[PDB]
Amino acid sequence: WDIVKATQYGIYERCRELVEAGYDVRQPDKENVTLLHWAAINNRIDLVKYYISKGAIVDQLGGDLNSTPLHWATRQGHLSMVVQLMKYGADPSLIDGEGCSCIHLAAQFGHTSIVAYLIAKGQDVDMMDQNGMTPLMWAAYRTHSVDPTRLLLTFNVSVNLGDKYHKNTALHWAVLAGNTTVISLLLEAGANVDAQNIKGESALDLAKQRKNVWMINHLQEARQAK
Amino acid sequence: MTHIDDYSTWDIVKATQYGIYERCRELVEAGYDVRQPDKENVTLLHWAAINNRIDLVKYYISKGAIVDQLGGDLNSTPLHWATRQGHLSMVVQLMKYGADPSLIDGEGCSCIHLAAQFGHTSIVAYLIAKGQDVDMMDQNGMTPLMWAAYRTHSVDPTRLLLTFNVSVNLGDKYHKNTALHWAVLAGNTTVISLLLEAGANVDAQNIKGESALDLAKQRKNVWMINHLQEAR
Amino acid sequence: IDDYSTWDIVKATQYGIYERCRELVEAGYDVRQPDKENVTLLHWAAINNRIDLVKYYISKGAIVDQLGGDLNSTPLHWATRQGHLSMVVQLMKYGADPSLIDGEGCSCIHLAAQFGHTSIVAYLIAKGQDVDMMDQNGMTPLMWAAYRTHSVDPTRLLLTFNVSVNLGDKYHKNTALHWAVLAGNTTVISLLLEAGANVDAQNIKGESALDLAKQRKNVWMINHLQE
Amino acid sequence: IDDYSTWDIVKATQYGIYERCRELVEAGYDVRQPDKENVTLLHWAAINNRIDLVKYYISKGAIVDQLGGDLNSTPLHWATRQGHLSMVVQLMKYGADPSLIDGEGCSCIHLAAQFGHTSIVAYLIAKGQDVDMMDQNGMTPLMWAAYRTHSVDPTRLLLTFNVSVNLGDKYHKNTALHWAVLAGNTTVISLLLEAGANVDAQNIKGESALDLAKQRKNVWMINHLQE
Amino acid sequence: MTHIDDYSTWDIVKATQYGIYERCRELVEAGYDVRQPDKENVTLLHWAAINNRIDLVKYYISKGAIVDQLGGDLNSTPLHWATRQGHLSMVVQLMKYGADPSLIDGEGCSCIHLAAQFGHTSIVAYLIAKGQDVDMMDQNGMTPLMWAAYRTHSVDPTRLLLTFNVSVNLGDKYHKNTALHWAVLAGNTTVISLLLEAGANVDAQNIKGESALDLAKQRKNVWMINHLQEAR
Amino acid sequence: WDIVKATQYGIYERCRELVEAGYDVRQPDKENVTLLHWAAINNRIDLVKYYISKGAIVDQLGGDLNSTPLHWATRQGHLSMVVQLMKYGADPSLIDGEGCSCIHLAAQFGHTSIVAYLIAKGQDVDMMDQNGMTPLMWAAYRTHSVDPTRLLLTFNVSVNLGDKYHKNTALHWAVLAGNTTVISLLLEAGANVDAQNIKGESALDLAKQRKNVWMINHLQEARQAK
Repeated sequence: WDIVKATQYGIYERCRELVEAGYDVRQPDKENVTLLHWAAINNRIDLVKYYISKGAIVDQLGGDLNSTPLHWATRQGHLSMVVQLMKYGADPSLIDGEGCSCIHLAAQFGHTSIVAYLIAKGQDVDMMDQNGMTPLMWAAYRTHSVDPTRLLLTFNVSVNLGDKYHKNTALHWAVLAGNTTVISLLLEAGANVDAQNIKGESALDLAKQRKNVWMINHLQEARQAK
Repeated sequence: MTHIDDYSTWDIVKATQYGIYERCRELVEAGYDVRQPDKENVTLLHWAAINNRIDLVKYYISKGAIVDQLGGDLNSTPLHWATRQGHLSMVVQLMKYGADPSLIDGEGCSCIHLAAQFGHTSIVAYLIAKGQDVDMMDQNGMTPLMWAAYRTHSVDPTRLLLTFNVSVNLGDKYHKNTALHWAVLAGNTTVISLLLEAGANVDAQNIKGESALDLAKQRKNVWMINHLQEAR
Repeated sequence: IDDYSTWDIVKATQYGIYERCRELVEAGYDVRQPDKENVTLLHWAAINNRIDLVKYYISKGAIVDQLGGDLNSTPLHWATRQGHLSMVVQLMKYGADPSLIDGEGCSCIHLAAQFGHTSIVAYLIAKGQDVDMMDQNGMTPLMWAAYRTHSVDPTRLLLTFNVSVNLGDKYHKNTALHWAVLAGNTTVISLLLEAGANVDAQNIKGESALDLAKQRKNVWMINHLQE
Repeated sequence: IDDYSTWDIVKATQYGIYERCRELVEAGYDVRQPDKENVTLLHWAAINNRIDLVKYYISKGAIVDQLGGDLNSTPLHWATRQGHLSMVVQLMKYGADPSLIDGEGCSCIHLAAQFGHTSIVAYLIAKGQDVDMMDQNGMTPLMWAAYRTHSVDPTRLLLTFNVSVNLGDKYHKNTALHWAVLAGNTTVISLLLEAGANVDAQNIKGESALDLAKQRKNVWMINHLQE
Repeated sequence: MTHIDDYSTWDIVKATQYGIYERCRELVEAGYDVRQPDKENVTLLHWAAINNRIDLVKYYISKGAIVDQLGGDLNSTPLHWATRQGHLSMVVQLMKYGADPSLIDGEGCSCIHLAAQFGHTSIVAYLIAKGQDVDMMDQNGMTPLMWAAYRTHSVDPTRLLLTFNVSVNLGDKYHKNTALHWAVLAGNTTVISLLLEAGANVDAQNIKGESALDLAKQRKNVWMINHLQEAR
Repeated sequence: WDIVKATQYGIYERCRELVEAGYDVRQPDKENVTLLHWAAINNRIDLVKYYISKGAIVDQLGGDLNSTPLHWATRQGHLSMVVQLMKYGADPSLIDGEGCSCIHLAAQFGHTSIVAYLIAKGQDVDMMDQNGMTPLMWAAYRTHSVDPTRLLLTFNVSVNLGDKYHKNTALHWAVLAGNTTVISLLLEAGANVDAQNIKGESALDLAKQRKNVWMINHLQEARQAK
């Protein structure tokens, strides 16, 4: 196959053949994606080492959303690839076309093991992406599961931060997404039920709007406990 | 939060296992010593950890619980239990309180070895990120790679371990069996494939002069015999 | 959460899903019918602070002081234990008798005292309850708090209601001061001493309070009780 | 901290340094003497929950209901505002009259109501205070809570004490429901409605409650009041 | 916590400046709009920030306060005020809430420039650590180094700035005066010494063809004249 | 002077002269201290760059307490030197002879600006040193000032952790040191007044032992608020 397909499919020998034949590892395709992006998103550990040894730019931006290879690996959820790229100096704090850094991508796609690894390596657990969203907010809005929310709360995130543009706290986002699993976790961690967003709505107002009695009762009870 | 059972009759151990915070706090308030282990010598902290009760773990510790208290049949710490069970958040929490993942359980294993043998890949990565030696040899002379090779018939955690800077050809302190030998002995074809690709020396001999190949032949496993043969 | 509109009456009651509870009772569920554990809907409503369900269930014939649970307690006993003041007030406003006794010989004031529910202790006493009222254990509200609450209140409150400090229970015949010591409650010790507690008073076992402090070897105690 | 053994009587009182306070009063400081702000030591002791100093100062001649501060209030008014139940109980146990009025026409129950102090509201009512008692503003405990407390209580509690929901103050002649709306208190609105509040009742200005909801354009309100 | 004054008569602004949490919460509870600015168009958030009232800042934000609301005579944000005053903890807190340090105040300056001109070295370092460009030119055409050279007659923050990868010979967008020129114009001998040691081009001319030396001579400052002369 | 003194006194030209003359920059002195340690502790920025360019080992352990040059700079409180060494790859998490990493050294000596820089660069705010102490505990025990305690609390540290060996929380340590300034900050941040250390003493027990009425009242009041 062509080098791109060989990379995507992980045919090591074939890639090494074309490269030695003269192919430039920095040569992007039509959509401006580099071989390292394809290797990263497909978890081709050996190919990543090889291409980088051949001069591949580790954090080269590419794709319709100007993302780095590590951004792609994080989205796909390849823990081993995240480790590998970071070993070669990939910077997880870099921002992609959607305004997200690796920690936000890990949180919105529920890749709990990657969230843990990134935090253990120094990533700011309260980091706001360019959309004004923190990892906790993304988890509350996108992951209807105990993790990664539980993990993030264990790392002691700021539970009551409101996103930069809508001032929606993680609790606001959980109510808006009908994420009941996360609501309980947030309330137990001290989420402020009366904090108001830019429209003057508290998470409780949102619960009532949604007409969810279980939510209304829990939020009211949390207030009484606060 | 919501009372869905009559806990006024539940004993401390049961309320801990089920995570009934309020009932545990009550019994401790009544005068129960959080350091008092049950018949099996298990502490409330062990029960809370293996059941992933994060809030209770913090409460018990504030009340006097010994963080790395050894207990149970296997003489292990609450962190060892949390690791075996695979509760990443509990591992994170206990380590925050100072629980030491390098401690040895009653079977000679530290946390990284337990995580490896029970295939808890995310915990293996977290522990390494926190400073644990990827090549740490336990008291059985086994490294995490060896444990994965002998007990995890799957791609991970072997692939993750190999991704870090692991020494593929180390032999265990006693038998001098490499990860490759253990894979053969376990009939773990999945890992054998990963090790060979990683450069495992097919001719490495243990103290019996046996190489990984010699063990494959002795087992008469055609699959293994040819794979290693082609590998070399 | 996962569609509470299909939850059984007991669960709907516990979580306060009013309309689901009304719907099921109207459809035929008797509000007096106990569950497997022998607990009535009123018990579950009271402990979960479901004021609305409490009014509704009682209006349906629910027995207010119906005894239930392993400890044979009334819904009020349950509300008192959890520290729900508004519920204690509501139940009582419906004929709930706080003087009743549970499977432990304790009344509401004793329960409110041993669980540190100060606001309830104050309400019950203002409603009539005797500050020195003893349970079937000879224990007084002061003895309980001194023995179970490591904090200024309810103790300090009780002392305000001019309670007799040197009274002793029946069986063991211990003073609030003896219990405080056994519980290692130095906060209470201070309050009792300033209240004129008898540091030499002996229990029905010979122990003279300070004696227990000695047996406990607690430095703080031995010194303050001595002084 | 920085040697409280040298602090003046007012500061020692505020921080509860008992021995320093006793020392200074015995040395000649009159406990009735007000400070620059015209506040007495009893006021400072009450608001800072200094139960011990309260007993001591009163035993020294301190005037219990002495009016002080810009708002001309008594020590009990201060305790009530801060929500110190044990203090309210203690003061009253010394002749403190909760029915007195401060520089705003408010009594203790009105203060406890507007500041959301449920446990105190319950105590005062059980001690005699009239649930419908109106202040020099014609405001009732229900109107205040409905207007100042965005929570189930004290409102829900008051409703339990069978308070008249359709009563209106003097001046403005507003119902607890009108105030609740103006305050944007949807939690209270619900409680009042279920209590049988008059959604059509008009104020001394013509406003018919729902009217204000319309003027407020609040979607939630307009719908629930309508229904 | 301890009531040491009668706050029942204090207005929201005063209680904010003094950090009387309970009294502020009360007034807001009574119906005060936290977004309502005073006569000078200053918001309660500005007052809380410049007075280092961390707890109030969080409370006001939860109540609806606009984090980067511009206000005051100089049309600045609460973060700008906190930066000018030099409250590192408040800068940290506001940035956690999303306050943007790159925003411009009514005098064309961003936070890094304010920190530099008022000599708040710790804040300069924190902002750079958080991603602010050490060479960021404000709307007056001034970099942090230039501001330090023109306004801080001290070793820091110039030494710290020079420690990062700052471009010593950039000229301001309008006058083309380098940090060296500004130091001369300010008679800041302390900084002149630091710049020369750092490699500042003594012959760099501004748009008037004047070099740092030319300005020293025009000022007839013997000290400066000889120092720069010996430097070149 | 000799090269050591020239380094300590910052005589650049003189050091460069001796080095070019043949002196090995890795040559330690009697106490096993390297030229980089002397340059670091004396804030000699230029000399640090120079010695590293000549092969100096950045994190070389030295001195009676086996510390790195960055450890020395942190102790002395040189923010510029901390920045410089970290720029050259110095690892602040390394442990010195006393079991401390840079963040603990920064906290115990009250170097607030360095604590902030280290955290901004990824250091774990709850990091326990080998003595079982966190930065917050060291600040509570050693710094009788608002900072760095206030700063640490802003970064959302775990307020109730007990040290590994004595189980003393930051609040216990503050009481033991008679650090009233810090006590108020900790209580406001939710410090647990009843948490017990290994001897079964709560911070309140310690306050009573100390016979400090101001402390006793504040801790008791905090309990009532909790």
